[PDB]
Parts: sequence; C-alpha cells; structure tokens
Amino acid sequence: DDLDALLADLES
Amino acid sequence: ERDAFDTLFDHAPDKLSVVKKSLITFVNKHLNKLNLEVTELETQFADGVYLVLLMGLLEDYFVPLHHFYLTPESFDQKVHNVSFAFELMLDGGLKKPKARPEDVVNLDLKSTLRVLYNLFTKYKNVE
Repeated sequence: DDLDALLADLES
Repeated sequence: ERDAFDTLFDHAPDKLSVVKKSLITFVNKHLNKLNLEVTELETQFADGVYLVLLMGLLEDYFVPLHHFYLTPESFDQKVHNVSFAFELMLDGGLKKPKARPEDVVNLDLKSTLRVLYNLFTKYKNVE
C-alpha cells in the first residue's frame, strides 16, 4: 500500500 | 530504515519505469529553463552539477558557478557537489535525504530516486 501511494503521488 | 523504494527495487521492478519517467519530467520541468535535459537519472546526476543547479531552480535563482565544481576533476569534487546540494536542501527547510552523497556519485539509482522524490514532494506545485 505504501508503494501504491508513492506511484499515485508521482502520477498526479 | 526501510521504505517504499526498497519495496520497488526488491519486489516490484516493473513499476520502476513509471517512477523514472515521472521524475524525469519533474526534473526537466526546471532544468529546461537553463537549456538542460535529463534522459538517464542514474548517470546524469552523478556529477552533482545538475543537482546543485536544480536546487537553485527550485528556489528561483542561479547558483553562482564558483560555489561548486562545474567540471568536477575527481570523485571527491563530485562528492562535494552532491553534499553541497544536500546543504541547499537543508536551507530550503526540507528533511535531510536518507542517502549518502557517495552513493549518488557511485551511480546508486535507489539513492538518487529517493533524493529526487524528496524534491518532488515539496516542489510539486512550483511552475
């Protein structure tokens, strides 16, 4: 989940 | 201390290209203002040169060229560049990156991405 948020952060 | 980049490099290497490309655009958004471009995050930041100049760009100024080494002659001149950028990160009120300056010079991608993502989280909105 912590990596999922990281990727989403970069994709916004 | 273990984090999300450790998960990325150990358990999800397929997501690595997505991390690379978004951080390339973030980095180029500012470096393009100085007619500079980054295609490879590993090799192009090992100088410290771009990292130093990016720090100025994120705070809206040209860094004096004599404050660092524009063409580093050795490993120790390269390490100085990186740690000088790290000090500028402290000046900007950002939390100290959990990476050794030697690793950036030694082409540690995990370390470089961590450093760059720290800049991203703070300077997200800076046009």
